Amino acid sequence: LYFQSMEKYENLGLVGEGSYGMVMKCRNKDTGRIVAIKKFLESDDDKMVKKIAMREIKLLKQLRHENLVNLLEVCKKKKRWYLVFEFVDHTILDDLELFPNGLDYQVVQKYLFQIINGIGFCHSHNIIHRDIKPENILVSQSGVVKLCDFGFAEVATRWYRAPELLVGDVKYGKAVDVWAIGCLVTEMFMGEPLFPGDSDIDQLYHIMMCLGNLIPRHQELFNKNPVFAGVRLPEIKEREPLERRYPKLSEVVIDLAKKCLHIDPDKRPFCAELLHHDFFQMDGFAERFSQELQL
Ligand SMILES: Nc1nc(Nc2ccc(S(N)(=O)=O)cc2)nn1C(=S)Nc1c(F)cccc1F
Repeated sequence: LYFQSMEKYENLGLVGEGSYGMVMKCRNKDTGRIVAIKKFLESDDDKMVKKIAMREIKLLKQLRHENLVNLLEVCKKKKRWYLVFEFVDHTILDDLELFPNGLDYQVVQKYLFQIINGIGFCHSHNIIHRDIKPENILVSQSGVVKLCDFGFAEVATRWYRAPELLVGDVKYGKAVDVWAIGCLVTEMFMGEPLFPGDSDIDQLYHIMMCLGNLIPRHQELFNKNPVFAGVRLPEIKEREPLERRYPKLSEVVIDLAKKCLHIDPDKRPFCAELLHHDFFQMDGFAERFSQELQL
Protein backbone atom coordinates (compact mmCIF):
# COMPACT_ATOMS: atom_id res chain seq x y z
CA LEU A 1 0.00 0.00 0.00
CA TYR A 2 2.16 2.83 -1.35
CA PHE A 3 0.65 6.15 -0.38
CA GLN A 4 0.82 8.88 -3.01
CA SER A 5 0.88 12.64 -2.42
CA MET A 6 -2.17 14.92 -2.42
CA GLU A 7 0.05 17.87 -3.54
CA LYS A 8 -0.44 17.15 -7.25
CA TYR A 9 -4.19 17.68 -7.04
CA GLU A 10 -6.08 20.95 -7.42
CA ASN A 11 -9.70 21.46 -6.36
CA LEU A 12 -12.19 22.23 -9.09
CA GLY A 13 -15.47 21.80 -7.14
CA LEU A 14 -17.42 19.35 -5.08
CA VAL A 15 -18.77 16.41 -6.98
CA GLY A 16 -22.55 17.09 -7.22
CA GLU A 17 -22.33 20.61 -5.72
CA GLY A 18 -22.87 19.31 -2.16
CA SER A 19 -25.34 16.55 -2.80
CA TYR A 20 -22.58 13.99 -2.04
CA GLY A 21 -20.90 15.81 0.82
CA MET A 22 -17.12 16.40 0.86
CA VAL A 23 -16.15 14.55 -2.34
CA MET A 24 -13.70 16.77 -4.16
CA LYS A 25 -13.43 16.98 -7.95
CA CYS A 26 -9.76 17.55 -8.62
CA ARG A 27 -7.34 17.89 -11.52
CA ASN A 28 -3.97 16.14 -11.50
CA LYS A 29 -1.49 18.98 -12.16
CA ASP A 30 0.93 16.61 -13.90
CA THR A 31 -1.37 14.69 -16.29
CA GLY A 32 -4.47 16.89 -16.48
CA ARG A 33 -6.72 13.97 -15.65
CA ILE A 34 -9.75 14.45 -13.43
CA VAL A 35 -10.43 12.50 -10.21
CA ALA A 36 -12.93 12.24 -7.34
CA ILE A 37 -11.32 12.28 -3.87
CA LYS A 38 -13.08 11.19 -0.64
CA LYS A 39 -11.68 10.91 2.89
CA PHE A 40 -11.48 7.28 3.93
CA LEU A 41 -9.69 7.12 7.31
CA GLU A 42 -9.57 9.91 9.95
CA SER A 43 -6.52 8.58 11.77
CA ASP A 44 -4.07 5.74 11.17
CA ASP A 45 -3.09 5.89 14.89
CA ASP A 46 -6.16 3.74 15.56
CA LYS A 47 -4.64 0.32 14.69
CA MET A 48 -8.07 -1.39 14.89
CA VAL A 49 -9.83 0.67 12.16
CA LYS A 50 -6.52 0.92 10.24
CA LYS A 51 -6.51 -2.86 9.71
CA ILE A 52 -10.18 -2.72 8.55
CA ALA A 53 -9.42 0.15 6.14
CA MET A 54 -6.45 -1.72 4.65
CA ARG A 55 -8.68 -4.82 4.21
CA GLU A 56 -11.17 -2.71 2.27
CA ILE A 57 -8.47 -1.11 0.11
CA LYS A 58 -7.16 -4.57 -0.77
CA LEU A 59 -10.65 -5.58 -1.86
CA LEU A 60 -11.01 -2.40 -3.99
CA LYS A 61 -7.71 -3.09 -5.72
CA GLN A 62 -8.82 -6.62 -6.67
CA LEU A 63 -12.43 -5.89 -7.61
CA ARG A 64 -11.78 -4.59 -11.13
CA HIS A 65 -14.47 -4.59 -13.81
CA GLU A 66 -15.55 -2.41 -16.76
CA ASN A 67 -18.73 -1.46 -14.85
CA LEU A 68 -17.05 -0.48 -11.60
CA VAL A 69 -15.49 2.85 -10.77
CA ASN A 70 -11.71 2.67 -10.91
CA LEU A 71 -9.70 3.21 -7.71
CA LEU A 72 -6.52 4.96 -8.85
CA GLU A 73 -4.57 5.52 -5.62
CA VAL A 74 -4.59 5.99 -1.91
CA CYS A 75 -3.14 9.20 -0.54
CA LYS A 76 -2.03 10.11 2.95
CA LYS A 77 -1.96 13.65 4.27
CA LYS A 78 -0.80 13.84 7.88
CA LYS A 79 -2.72 10.95 9.55
CA ARG A 80 -5.71 10.86 7.15
CA TRP A 81 -6.15 8.58 4.17
CA TYR A 82 -7.98 9.52 1.04
CA LEU A 83 -9.19 7.38 -1.86
CA VAL A 84 -8.77 8.76 -5.39
CA PHE A 85 -11.12 7.45 -8.06
CA GLU A 86 -11.30 8.13 -11.82
CA PHE A 87 -13.83 10.90 -12.36
CA VAL A 88 -16.78 9.76 -14.47
CA ASP A 89 -18.47 12.46 -16.47
CA HIS A 90 -22.17 12.10 -15.41
CA THR A 91 -24.86 10.02 -13.73
CA ILE A 92 -28.16 8.59 -14.92
CA LEU A 93 -29.85 11.52 -13.14
CA ASP A 94 -28.22 13.84 -15.68
CA ASP A 95 -29.96 11.89 -18.49
CA LEU A 96 -33.22 12.17 -16.63
CA GLU A 97 -32.78 15.96 -16.20
CA LEU A 98 -32.65 16.29 -20.01
CA PHE A 99 -35.53 13.81 -20.42
CA PRO A 100 -37.74 14.24 -17.37
CA ASN A 101 -40.52 12.03 -18.72
CA GLY A 102 -38.26 9.05 -19.34
CA LEU A 103 -35.41 7.78 -21.41
CA ASP A 104 -35.27 6.11 -24.81
CA TYR A 105 -36.10 2.36 -24.76
CA GLN A 106 -32.72 1.34 -26.14
CA VAL A 107 -30.87 3.72 -23.75
CA VAL A 108 -32.68 1.92 -20.87
CA GLN A 109 -31.71 -1.45 -22.31
CA LYS A 110 -28.06 -0.41 -22.53
CA TYR A 111 -27.92 1.07 -19.03
CA LEU A 112 -29.76 -1.82 -17.30
CA PHE A 113 -27.62 -4.39 -19.19
CA GLN A 114 -24.46 -2.78 -17.81
CA ILE A 115 -25.82 -2.28 -14.29
CA ILE A 116 -26.71 -6.01 -14.27
CA ASN A 117 -23.26 -6.96 -15.58
CA GLY A 118 -21.56 -4.90 -12.88
CA ILE A 119 -23.71 -6.16 -10.00
CA GLY A 120 -23.49 -9.73 -11.36
CA PHE A 121 -19.67 -9.54 -11.26
CA CYS A 122 -19.83 -8.33 -7.61
CA HIS A 123 -22.28 -11.09 -6.71
CA SER A 124 -19.97 -13.67 -8.30
CA HIS A 125 -17.43 -12.59 -5.66
CA ASN A 126 -19.97 -12.53 -2.80
CA ILE A 127 -20.07 -8.71 -2.77
CA ILE A 128 -23.50 -7.03 -2.27
CA HIS A 129 -23.82 -3.33 -3.11
CA ARG A 130 -26.76 -2.78 -0.69
CA ASP A 131 -27.20 0.90 -1.59
CA ILE A 132 -27.93 1.10 -5.32
CA LYS A 133 -29.59 4.34 -6.39
CA PRO A 134 -29.54 6.64 -9.42
CA GLU A 135 -26.99 8.97 -7.83
CA ASN A 136 -24.40 6.17 -7.72
CA ILE A 137 -24.98 4.93 -11.27
CA LEU A 138 -22.28 6.89 -13.07
CA VAL A 139 -22.06 7.10 -16.90
CA SER A 140 -18.87 7.88 -18.85
CA GLN A 141 -18.55 10.18 -21.89
CA SER A 142 -18.86 7.02 -24.04
CA GLY A 143 -21.96 5.66 -22.24
CA VAL A 144 -20.25 3.06 -20.05
CA VAL A 145 -21.95 2.61 -16.65
CA LYS A 146 -19.63 2.75 -13.60
CA LEU A 147 -21.05 1.64 -10.24
CA CYS A 148 -19.79 3.08 -7.01
CA ASP A 149 -20.31 3.66 -3.28
CA PHE A 150 -20.71 0.00 -2.30
CA GLY A 151 -22.08 -0.60 1.24
CA PHE A 152 -18.60 -1.71 2.44
CA ALA A 153 -16.57 1.56 2.04
CA GLU A 154 -30.24 9.38 8.57
CA VAL A 155 -32.03 11.32 5.83
CA ALA A 156 -30.57 8.66 3.45
CA THR A 157 -33.00 7.78 0.68
CA ARG A 158 -35.06 4.63 1.30
CA TRP A 159 -36.62 4.58 -2.14
CA TYR A 160 -34.67 1.61 -3.49
CA ARG A 161 -34.60 -0.49 -0.29
CA ALA A 162 -36.15 -3.93 -0.31
CA PRO A 163 -38.72 -4.93 2.38
CA GLU A 164 -36.17 -7.07 4.20
CA LEU A 165 -33.92 -4.02 4.73
CA LEU A 166 -36.84 -1.87 5.88
CA VAL A 167 -37.88 -4.34 8.63
CA GLY A 168 -34.20 -4.96 9.70
CA ASP A 169 -34.00 -8.61 8.65
CA VAL A 170 -30.40 -9.82 9.30
CA LYS A 171 -30.96 -12.55 6.71
CA TYR A 172 -30.84 -10.15 3.74
CA GLY A 173 -28.63 -10.99 0.83
CA LYS A 174 -27.95 -10.50 -2.87
CA ALA A 175 -31.69 -10.19 -3.52
CA VAL A 176 -31.66 -6.63 -2.09
CA ASP A 177 -29.69 -5.50 -5.15
CA VAL A 178 -32.16 -7.20 -7.57
CA TRP A 179 -35.01 -5.31 -5.82
CA ALA A 180 -33.18 -1.99 -6.32
CA ILE A 181 -32.59 -2.84 -9.97
CA GLY A 182 -36.36 -3.42 -10.33
CA CYS A 183 -37.01 0.05 -8.93
CA LEU A 184 -34.75 1.51 -11.60
CA VAL A 185 -36.68 -0.03 -14.52
CA THR A 186 -39.85 2.05 -14.20
CA GLU A 187 -37.94 5.14 -13.04
CA MET A 188 -35.73 5.20 -16.15
CA PHE A 189 -38.82 4.69 -18.37
CA MET A 190 -41.22 7.01 -16.60
CA GLY A 191 -38.98 9.72 -15.11
CA GLU A 192 -40.20 9.41 -11.54
CA PRO A 193 -39.34 7.18 -8.56
CA LEU A 194 -41.42 4.05 -8.09
CA PHE A 195 -41.68 4.17 -4.26
CA PRO A 196 -40.65 7.57 -2.90
CA GLY A 197 -41.11 7.02 0.86
CA ASP A 198 -39.80 9.43 3.45
CA SER A 199 -39.23 6.94 6.31
CA ASP A 200 -39.05 3.16 6.82
CA ILE A 201 -42.77 2.97 7.58
CA ASP A 202 -43.77 5.30 4.72
CA GLN A 203 -41.58 3.32 2.34
CA LEU A 204 -43.31 0.10 3.36
CA TYR A 205 -46.69 1.70 2.80
CA HIS A 206 -45.70 2.74 -0.73
CA ILE A 207 -44.42 -0.75 -1.50
CA MET A 208 -47.46 -2.53 -0.09
CA MET A 209 -50.01 -0.31 -1.85
CA CYS A 210 -48.58 -1.64 -5.11
CA LEU A 211 -47.38 -5.13 -4.29
CA GLY A 212 -49.59 -6.41 -1.46
CA ASN A 213 -48.86 -7.90 1.93
CA LEU A 214 -45.30 -8.84 3.03
CA ILE A 215 -44.15 -12.41 3.57
CA PRO A 216 -44.96 -13.66 7.06
CA ARG A 217 -41.32 -13.45 8.26
CA HIS A 218 -41.14 -9.75 7.44
CA GLN A 219 -44.49 -8.84 8.99
CA GLU A 220 -43.35 -10.68 12.16
CA LEU A 221 -40.05 -8.75 12.24
CA PHE A 222 -42.02 -5.51 11.92
CA ASN A 223 -44.56 -6.46 14.59
CA LYS A 224 -41.88 -7.65 17.10
CA ASN A 225 -39.85 -4.40 16.82
CA PRO A 226 -40.38 -1.86 19.70
CA VAL A 227 -39.45 1.02 17.34
CA PHE A 228 -42.78 0.46 15.56
CA ALA A 229 -44.89 0.30 18.72
CA GLY A 230 -48.20 2.00 18.06
CA VAL A 231 -47.81 1.74 14.27
CA ARG A 232 -49.05 -0.96 11.89
CA LEU A 233 -48.44 -1.86 8.30
CA PRO A 234 -51.49 -1.83 6.11
CA GLU A 235 -53.75 -4.74 5.28
CA ILE A 236 -53.97 -4.67 1.50
CA LYS A 237 -57.17 -6.06 0.04
CA GLU A 238 -56.95 -4.00 -3.15
CA ARG A 239 -53.49 -3.22 -4.55
CA GLU A 240 -52.52 -0.90 -7.40
CA PRO A 241 -50.51 -3.12 -9.75
CA LEU A 242 -47.71 -1.73 -11.88
CA GLU A 243 -49.70 -2.08 -15.12
CA ARG A 244 -52.52 0.11 -13.70
CA ARG A 245 -50.11 2.75 -12.52
CA TYR A 246 -48.23 2.81 -15.88
CA PRO A 247 -50.75 1.62 -18.49
CA LYS A 248 -48.62 2.62 -21.48
CA LEU A 249 -45.52 0.59 -20.49
CA SER A 250 -45.12 -2.60 -22.48
CA GLU A 251 -45.91 -5.96 -20.94
CA VAL A 252 -42.27 -7.02 -21.39
CA VAL A 253 -40.99 -4.06 -19.32
CA ILE A 254 -43.67 -4.55 -16.63
CA ASP A 255 -42.78 -8.27 -16.44
CA LEU A 256 -39.09 -7.55 -15.89
CA ALA A 257 -39.88 -5.09 -13.11
CA LYS A 258 -42.41 -7.44 -11.47
CA LYS A 259 -39.85 -10.31 -11.38
CA CYS A 260 -37.26 -8.07 -9.68
CA LEU A 261 -39.79 -6.70 -7.22
CA HIS A 262 -41.07 -9.97 -5.83
CA ILE A 263 -42.14 -9.35 -2.27
CA ASP A 264 -40.41 -12.67 -1.30
CA PRO A 265 -36.59 -12.27 -1.67
CA ASP A 266 -36.29 -15.97 -2.36
CA LYS A 267 -38.47 -15.70 -5.43
CA ARG A 268 -36.53 -12.91 -7.14
CA PRO A 269 -34.17 -13.95 -9.96
CA PHE A 270 -30.43 -13.99 -9.58
CA CYS A 271 -28.92 -10.80 -10.98
CA ALA A 272 -27.25 -12.65 -13.85
CA GLU A 273 -30.55 -14.38 -14.75
CA LEU A 274 -32.03 -10.98 -15.57
CA LEU A 275 -30.07 -10.88 -18.84
CA HIS A 276 -32.06 -13.94 -20.01
CA HIS A 277 -35.28 -11.92 -19.95
CA ASP A 278 -37.16 -11.06 -23.17
CA PHE A 279 -36.44 -7.34 -22.49
CA PHE A 280 -32.82 -7.98 -23.31
CA GLN A 281 -33.11 -10.95 -25.66
CA MET A 282 -35.68 -9.57 -28.11
CA ASP A 283 -34.22 -8.85 -31.56
CA GLY A 284 -30.89 -10.12 -30.37
CA PHE A 285 -30.18 -6.89 -28.41
CA ALA A 286 -28.07 -8.76 -25.86
CA GLU A 287 -25.66 -10.59 -28.21
CA ARG A 288 -25.30 -7.52 -30.42
CA PHE A 289 -24.64 -5.22 -27.46
CA SER A 290 -22.21 -7.64 -25.82
CA GLN A 291 -20.13 -7.90 -29.01
CA GLU A 292 -20.24 -4.12 -29.30
CA LEU A 293 -18.82 -3.62 -25.77
CA GLN A 294 -15.85 -5.95 -26.50
CA LEU A 295 -15.06 -4.49 -29.95
N1 LIG B 1 -15.74 8.75 -9.47
C1 LIG B 1 -16.80 9.49 -9.59
N2 LIG B 1 -17.12 10.20 -10.67
C2 LIG B 1 -18.31 10.82 -10.37
N3 LIG B 1 -18.94 11.62 -11.27
C3 LIG B 1 -20.06 12.38 -11.18
C4 LIG B 1 -20.90 12.36 -10.04
C5 LIG B 1 -21.99 13.25 -9.98
C6 LIG B 1 -22.30 14.11 -10.97
S1 LIG B 1 -23.66 15.18 -10.86
N4 LIG B 1 -24.95 14.44 -11.48
O1 LIG B 1 -23.31 16.26 -11.67
O2 LIG B 1 -23.97 15.30 -9.47
C7 LIG B 1 -21.49 14.15 -12.13
C8 LIG B 1 -20.35 13.30 -12.22
N5 LIG B 1 -18.75 10.55 -9.13
N6 LIG B 1 -17.79 9.70 -8.60
C9 LIG B 1 -17.92 9.18 -7.32
S2 LIG B 1 -16.91 7.97 -6.81
N7 LIG B 1 -19.05 9.62 -6.77
C10 LIG B 1 -19.55 9.20 -5.54
C11 LIG B 1 -20.79 8.70 -5.44
F1 LIG B 1 -21.60 8.53 -6.54
C12 LIG B 1 -21.36 8.28 -4.23
C13 LIG B 1 -20.62 8.46 -3.08
C14 LIG B 1 -19.36 8.96 -3.14
C15 LIG B 1 -18.84 9.38 -4.41
F2 LIG B 1 -17.62 9.89 -4.44
